[PDB]
Amino acid sequence: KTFTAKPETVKRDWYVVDATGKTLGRLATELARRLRGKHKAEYTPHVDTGDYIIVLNADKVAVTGNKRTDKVYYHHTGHIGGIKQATFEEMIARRPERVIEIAVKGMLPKGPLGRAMFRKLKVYAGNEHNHAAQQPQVLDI
Amino acid sequence: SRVAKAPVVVPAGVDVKINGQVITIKGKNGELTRTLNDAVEVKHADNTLTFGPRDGYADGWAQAGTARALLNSMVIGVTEGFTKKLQLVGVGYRAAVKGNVINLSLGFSHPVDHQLPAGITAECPTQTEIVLKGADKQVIGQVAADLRAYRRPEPYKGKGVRYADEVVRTKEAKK
Amino acid sequence: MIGLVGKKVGMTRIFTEDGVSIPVTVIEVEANRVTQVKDLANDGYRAIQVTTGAKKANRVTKPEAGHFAKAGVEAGRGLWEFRLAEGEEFTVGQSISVELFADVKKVDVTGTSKGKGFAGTVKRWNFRTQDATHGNSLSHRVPGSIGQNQTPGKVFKGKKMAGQMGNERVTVQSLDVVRVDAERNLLLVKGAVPGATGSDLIVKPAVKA
Amino acid sequence: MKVRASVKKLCRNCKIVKRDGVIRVICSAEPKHKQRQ
RNA sequence: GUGAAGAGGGAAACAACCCAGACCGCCAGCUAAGGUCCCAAAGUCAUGGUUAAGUGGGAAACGAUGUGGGAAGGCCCAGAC
RNA sequence: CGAUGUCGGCUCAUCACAUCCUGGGGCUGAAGUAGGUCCCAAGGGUAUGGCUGUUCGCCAUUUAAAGUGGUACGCGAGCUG
RNA sequence: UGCUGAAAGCAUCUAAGCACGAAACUUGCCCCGAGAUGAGUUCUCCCUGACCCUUUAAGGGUCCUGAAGGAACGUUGAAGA
Ligand SMILES: [Mg+2]
Ligand SMILES: [Mg+2]
Ligand SMILES: [Mg+2]
Ligand SMILES: [Mg+2]
Ligand SMILES: [Mg+2]
Ligand SMILES: [Mg+2]
Ligand SMILES: [Mg+2]
Ligand SMILES: [Mg+2]
Ligand SMILES: [Mg+2]
Ligand SMILES: [Mg+2]
Ligand SMILES: [Mg+2]
Ligand SMILES: [Mg+2]
Ligand SMILES: [Mg+2]
Ligand SMILES: [Mg+2]
Ligand SMILES: [Mg+2]
Ligand SMILES: [Mg+2]
Ligand SMILES: [Mg+2]
Ligand SMILES: [Mg+2]
Ligand SMILES: [Mg+2]
Ligand SMILES: [Mg+2]
Ligand SMILES: [Mg+2]
Ligand SMILES: [Mg+2]
Ligand SMILES: [Mg+2]
Ligand SMILES: [Mg+2]
Ligand SMILES: [Mg+2]
Ligand SMILES: [Mg+2]
Ligand SMILES: [Mg+2]
Ligand SMILES: [Mg+2]
Ligand SMILES: [Mg+2]
Ligand SMILES: [Mg+2]
Ligand SMILES: [Mg+2]
Ligand SMILES: [Mg+2]
Ligand SMILES: [Zn+2]
Repeated sequence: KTFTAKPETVKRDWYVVDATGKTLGRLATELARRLRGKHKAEYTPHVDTGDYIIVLNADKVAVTGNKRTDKVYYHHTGHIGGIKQATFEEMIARRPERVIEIAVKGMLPKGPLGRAMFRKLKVYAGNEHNHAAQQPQVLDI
Repeated sequence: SRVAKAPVVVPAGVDVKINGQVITIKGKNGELTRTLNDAVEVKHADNTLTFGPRDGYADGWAQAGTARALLNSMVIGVTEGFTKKLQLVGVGYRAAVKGNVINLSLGFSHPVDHQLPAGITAECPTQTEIVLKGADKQVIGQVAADLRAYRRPEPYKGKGVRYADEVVRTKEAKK
Repeated sequence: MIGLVGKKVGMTRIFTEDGVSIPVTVIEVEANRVTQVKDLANDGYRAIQVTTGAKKANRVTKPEAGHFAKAGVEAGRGLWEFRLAEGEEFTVGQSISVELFADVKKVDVTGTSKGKGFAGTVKRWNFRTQDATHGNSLSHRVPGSIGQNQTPGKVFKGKKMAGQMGNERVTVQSLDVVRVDAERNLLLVKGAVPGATGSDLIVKPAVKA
Repeated sequence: MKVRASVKKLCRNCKIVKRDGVIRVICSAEPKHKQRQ
């Protein structure tokens, strides 16, 4: 018989990471791994065994190349002409918290379980949080 | 290459402060400061500055030459100072100064008022000729470019703001 | 800038010695009392809420009565809110008057328009009408077509068709003020303001002018 | 500024330059020779 | 040769393309095509160079002091450029 | 083909740029107004009448301009025949 | 369109750096709008009584209590199928 994970008895820990000086494509992948629980032996496809991850200094994320001017983020409102276009620097200046969220949501599976995994990311834009009551552990990338 | 290898002499009465890669120069005209690219190294021989390309950078000699030229400009501006003259040409055109601003009537309905940075000193010895003095070269070049843009010298009669040392490729209208 | 809340009474005219009959919509702006001041520390923005008029003691609810008693203000007929700028301060017990617009020339009036009910396309979006003759059948006032055949094969979002027309908040800017009567608590504004007589309107200094 | 595909030198006072990844041709004595890719 | 009359894996989806021919069951293992950052299972594998265009991830005649090289040649410390 | 209803016209629009105007610029054999060519730019606007079933087209008179094309040569379970 | 400026001793708007620049873009003008499930913020108001039962718990039942407020009916509206 193969062991499975029960959502009631599973445990989740709190980790805090600073996104200063690291890349989106090499940080969001680790975040998705630790959100899906692929770093634990108790990994199961249908159970969210991941850990609650907090991200600090999302505006300090480092990106190489000319992506700061050529990295567009297309989306559609729903209307016929409701198409919008932005760039990396505009996103950082206006809504910096929505630059890690897009990457992690794209990397995570699509569905209710993926949304539940995404619900655990407490992405902030500074160097301080209000979740000190959870006693988080500092993590390196 | 050759420019970078050519050294920079700092004359008497000039004080140099080098913290990290940042460079600050003080003296007679004023104080200047400028940071350089992380692909160059600057050394002081107690009487002359030298520049060297660092390891791990392909475009090192070009950056060193640019830094040498910038430091030479800074030291000569601090010691003597940069100057530039504008020879306004055209009927009905004049110039005036009020403290640190420039007033012009370049054939416009409204008078043209232009501000100046804190390190620029202007003078109008003649109605059709003005002069400016400063410590930096890029600032005075930008100021002259703005003055030139106000009234571009036309290729038919030369009316407009033009440099006192440049030339105009004037033409003649057909019949 | 700090606006005020008034009650629309009707439209009329005012004559000038030059021989001009300027239209005007008289607005009755009573003593507008302060109920609460919101600061940047607690609420996150600088604003002030205003109460106008009077209400029945047997009709005002207990939470409203307590909120008014916290300030020391009688029970009005409603609550409005206005944002604040730098250099503008107030207290909780103040009662602003119509004299604030003494040096104001152009104002903006915001209010709920008059409800026209479920209106047709022609009345709602100023559409045109097909011919009433030459063979037309049951399509004298219909909007006609809505889209294209199987490309996209649907209806675009934001299409203009029939629906509710009225009972919505509209703002008219740059209306010229004619006169201010502090004794009668009256404001004279040239033009036409949205809403029927007796409605509540918000008069503010012009944002652009 | 004539914009075309093939850019070259016409007179002896022309300097071919590359700015922002675009090839340009500027002559110091003939405005007609100003070319762009 | 395949489909027709052929299931399965791969090319994101895909009758004919590649690997490969389903008697049935097993929560056993080994491979081919194809892949090993995440979706999605596997190297953020080691040494060696190229690219700075997101080239990779749609295309020509043609044009360019874009660079990474190979082999030569002219002129040149009586001084070249 | 055990039916996907067809040209033109009316209402209703939407998208694109190889742009008609407005916006900015380069060259001019651009003295100025007025012009010619080319680059960027779709935010907005982009005519009324006589003839013809006609799109197209001819003419009259305006307009800052009277755009090019796609949407089953858009739109008949919206109308017209 | 430029300023300074090397690779290329010069030159050069660019490779380091700086500045100007369109009705194009984001704001700025108006409206909707926390089911924005990431379901938000603030000022207020309201009931501060006892009993037993197994399945010992986000448990079941009894008496008393029925508040703030809302709902329903009626008069109705320049609100409205
Ligand atoms: Mg009504
Ligand atoms: Mg009609
Ligand atoms: Mg009939
Ligand atoms: Mg009829
Ligand atoms: Mg009939
Ligand atoms: Mg149809
Ligand atoms: Mg440019
Ligand atoms: Mg057959
Ligand atoms: Mg097969
Ligand atoms: Mg076979
Ligand atoms: Mg297959
Ligand atoms: Mg394919
Ligand atoms: Mg498949
Ligand atoms: Mg194996
Ligand atoms: Mg293999
Ligand atoms: Mg999937
Ligand atoms: Mg994996
Ligand atoms: Mg590696
Ligand atoms: Mg058929
Ligand atoms: Mg059928
Ligand atoms: Mg038929
Ligand atoms: Mg174009
Ligand atoms: Mg657009
Ligand atoms: Mg705009
Ligand atoms: Mg007739
Ligand atoms: Mg058709
Ligand atoms: Mg038809
Ligand atoms: Mg149909
Ligand atoms: Mg017939
Ligand atoms: Mg130079
Ligand atoms: Mg230069
Ligand atoms: Mg305008
Ligand atoms: Zn030339």
